[PDB]
Amino acid sequence: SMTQRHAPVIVIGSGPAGYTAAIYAARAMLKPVVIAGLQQGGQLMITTDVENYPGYAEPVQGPWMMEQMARQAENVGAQIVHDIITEVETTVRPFRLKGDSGTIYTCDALIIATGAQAKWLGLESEQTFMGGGVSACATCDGFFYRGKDVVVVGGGNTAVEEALYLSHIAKSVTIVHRRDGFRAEKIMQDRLLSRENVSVVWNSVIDEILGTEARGATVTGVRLKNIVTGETQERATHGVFIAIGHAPAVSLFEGKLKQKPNGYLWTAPDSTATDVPGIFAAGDVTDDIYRQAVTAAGMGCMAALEAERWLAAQE
Amino acid sequence: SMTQRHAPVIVIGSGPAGYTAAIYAARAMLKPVVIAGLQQGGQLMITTDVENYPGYAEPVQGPWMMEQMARQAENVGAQIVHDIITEVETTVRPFRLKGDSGTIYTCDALIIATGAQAKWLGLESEQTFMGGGVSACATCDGFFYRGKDVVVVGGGNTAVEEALYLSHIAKSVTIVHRRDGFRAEKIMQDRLLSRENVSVVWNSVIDEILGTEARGATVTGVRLKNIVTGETQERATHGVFIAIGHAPAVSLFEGKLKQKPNGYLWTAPDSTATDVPGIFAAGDVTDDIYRQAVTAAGMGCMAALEAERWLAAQE
Ligand SMILES: Cc1cc2c(cc1C)N(C[C@H](O)[C@H](O)[C@H](O)COP(=O)(O)OP(=O)(O)OC[C@H]1O[C@@H](n3cnc4c(N)ncnc43)[C@H](O)[C@@H]1O)c1[nH]c(=O)[nH]c(=O)c1N2
Ligand SMILES: Cc1cc2c(cc1C)N(C[C@H](O)[C@H](O)[C@H](O)COP(=O)(O)OP(=O)(O)OC[C@H]1O[C@@H](n3cnc4c(N)ncnc43)[C@H](O)[C@@H]1O)c1[nH]c(=O)[nH]c(=O)c1N2
Ligand code: NA
Ligand code: NA
Repeated sequence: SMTQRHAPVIVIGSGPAGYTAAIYAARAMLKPVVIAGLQQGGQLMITTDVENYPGYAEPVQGPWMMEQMARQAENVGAQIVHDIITEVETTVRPFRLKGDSGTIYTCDALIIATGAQAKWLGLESEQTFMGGGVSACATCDGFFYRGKDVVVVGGGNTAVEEALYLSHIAKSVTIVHRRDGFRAEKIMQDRLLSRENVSVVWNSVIDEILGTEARGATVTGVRLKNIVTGETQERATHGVFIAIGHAPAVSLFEGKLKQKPNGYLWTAPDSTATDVPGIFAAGDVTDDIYRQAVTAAGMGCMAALEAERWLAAQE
Repeated sequence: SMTQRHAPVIVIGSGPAGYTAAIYAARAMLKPVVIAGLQQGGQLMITTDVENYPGYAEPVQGPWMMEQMARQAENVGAQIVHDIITEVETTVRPFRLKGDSGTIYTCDALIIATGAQAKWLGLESEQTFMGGGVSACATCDGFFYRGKDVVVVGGGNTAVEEALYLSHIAKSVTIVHRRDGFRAEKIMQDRLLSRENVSVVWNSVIDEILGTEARGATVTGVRLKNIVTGETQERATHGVFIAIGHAPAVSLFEGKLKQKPNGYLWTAPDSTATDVPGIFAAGDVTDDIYRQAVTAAGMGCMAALEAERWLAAQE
C-alpha cells in the first residue's frame, strides 16, 4: 500500500456528517479525502425506513440515501478511501493519521465525523425484530406507534427523554430499567413518572423480545426478568425502544482532544472547532442532544466552512 | 376568512428551516401549521442550480427541491397555510399571531424561520445575468469560477469573507467598494489584501454589469463608477459576486426578541431558543455565519425537537 499520502482536508467517517463535510470541502477546492471506516455510509446503513430527512417526498431506505451522498461527494471532487484510521497525531503539523492499511495520511485540517452508535442489549431477538417493533430512536419511529403500547428500555437521561417523547404519541409507555430508580435529572424524571400513561418496571431487564415468525417478524411482547430474584414475567407490547445510551467513537482522541463528561467530543458553541486549532468534529461524535441525520449533515457543512476559513488564516 | 385558529406549533416560514421544523413537529404529533409567507419555498426559489445540499447525486433546481420538502411536510401531517404574518404577540400564552388575511393564529410554541435575504445593488443587469455570472453566494457558485477572474462587490465582513474564499479558487478577485477602505475586522482585511491575486477598486460602485444577449445571458464585464468624481471605467470579468450583506426578516420581532448587533435574532448556544421561552428561531434569520440550506434545515430540526421538549415541560 501507499507509504504516505497528503490531502489538504481529511474527513474521518462516511456518514451524513462526513459526506457533507466532503461535499463542501471539495467545492472549496480543498481536495478532501474521506476515510470510510468499517461502515461506509454510517449508522443509516441499518435502517430501511427514513422519513424525516428533509428533501425526499416519500420514505427512503438508509442505504439508498447514503449512496446518493457518496455519489454526490465523488461527483464534486471528494475521494473516498476504504481504510480505517487507527491512530491520530494531534500535536503535529500537518496532522498525521495511520491507517489499518499501514498508510500514513497527512492533512492540513482534519474533520472528525466518526459518529456515536446506539448501544443495544445484545439479544438475538433485537436483530430478529429490528425495524419490526425494535428501534433505538423514538424520534425516528415513534410516529408509527400512535395509540399503541410500547416499552422503553433504560434509565438514564436518554431513556427518560425517549419515554417522555413517546408518552405524548403512544397510548402507553412501560419503562424497564435494571436499577431501582432513574439515573437522570430529577425534574425530568418527576415529569415523566407523573404522566398517567407511563408505568415503570424497576430492577428488571429484557430477557427476550417475543413476536411472530419472519414471513417481517413483528413484536408482540416481552419477557422481563427481575435481576434481584430472577423471576420472569411476560407481557404484551407493540414496540420496544432501546434507550440505554450511545457510544461516541472517540477511542482515537481520548487524552488528545477535550471531551465532555459523557465521552462525546467537545466542540465550541455554534461551531465544530475542538480544542486543537485545525481539528473539527461534526455529527454524533460531538452532538449528544439532537442526533439526527440532518443535524449531522449540517455540522458537516459547518466543519468544512470552518476548515476552509482556518486554512486561509494559516496561509 | 377564519376568525381564529389554534395549532400546538406554528412555523413562520416555508424555506428549508421552516419545512424541516414542520416535518419533525408533525412526526411528534404536534400538528404544526406552516405560514408560507410571500415566497413559498424561500430563497432557494430563485436558483436553478443546487449542488451542495447533501442527498442528491446530481444538481437540482431550487424549486424542485423545495417542492419535495413541501410535499414531505404535508405527507407527514403538517399543514401549509398561504398567509403572511403581520404581527406577533410575544408576551401572551398561547402566542398570538395576526395574518394579513385577518385571521388570528394561536400556538403553544412558535418557530420563527423567516430567513435573511441577500441584498442586491438594484440594477436591472443583476436580474439579466442572474445565474449567468451574477451570484450572491460564493459558497454556492465559486466552484464554477475555478481559474476565472471575478469581481466581488462590497466592503463589510461578508465581502471580505466571500473574496477570501474566492481568492483560493478564482484566478483573480477584484473587489469593488464604495468607501476608501473596508469596514471589516482588521486581521481579515490584511489577510485578504496580501493575497497576490486580489486587487481592490475603492470609492467605486458597479454602474452596470455587461455581457452577451440572452440566447442565458452571460457576464463578460463591468462598468465601474468612481462615486467621488463620477468617472467610469470598463473592465472584463467572468463573474460578479454581490456581497453587500443580508437582511434578516426580523421586522415582526424588533423590540420583542433579543437581537444580535447586526439585526439577526439571538438564539442560545447550540440551540434555537430565543430569549422568550417557547419561541424558537431557526435558519438564516439567526445564522449569520453559515447561511446554507442544510444548516438551515438542521436548525429547523433542532427547533422542532426543542419545541417538543419545551411543550412537554409545560404540561
Ligand atoms: C436504527 C437507527 C435508525 C435511525 C437512526 C439511528 C439508528 C441506530 N438515526 C440517527 C442517525 O443514524 C445518526 O444521527 C447519524 O447516522 C449520525 O451521522 P454521523 O455522520 O454523525 O455518524 P455515522 O454513525 O452515520 O457515521 C460514522 C462514520 O464514521 C466512520 N468511522 C468511525 N470510526 C472510524 C475510524 N477509526 N476510521 C474511519 N472511519 C471511522 C464509520 O465507518 C462511519 O462511516 C436516524 N436519523 C435520522 O435523522 N432519521 C432516521 O430515520 C434515523 N434512523
Ligand atoms: C441566489 C442564491 C443562491 C443560493 C442561496 C442564496 C441565494 C440568494 N443559498 C442560501 C439559502 O438560500 C439560504 O441559506 C436558505 O434559503 C435559508 O433558509 P431559511 O429557511 O432560513 O430561509 P428562507 O429565506 O429560505 O425562507 C424564509 C421563509 O420565511 C417566509 N417569511 C418571511 N417573513 C414572513 C412572514 N412575515 N410571514 C410568513 N412567512 C414569512 C418567506 O416567505 C419564506 O418562505 C444556497 N444555499 C445552499 O445551501 N445551496 C445553494 O446552492 C444556495 N444557493
Ligand atoms: Na459545537
Ligand atoms: Na443558537
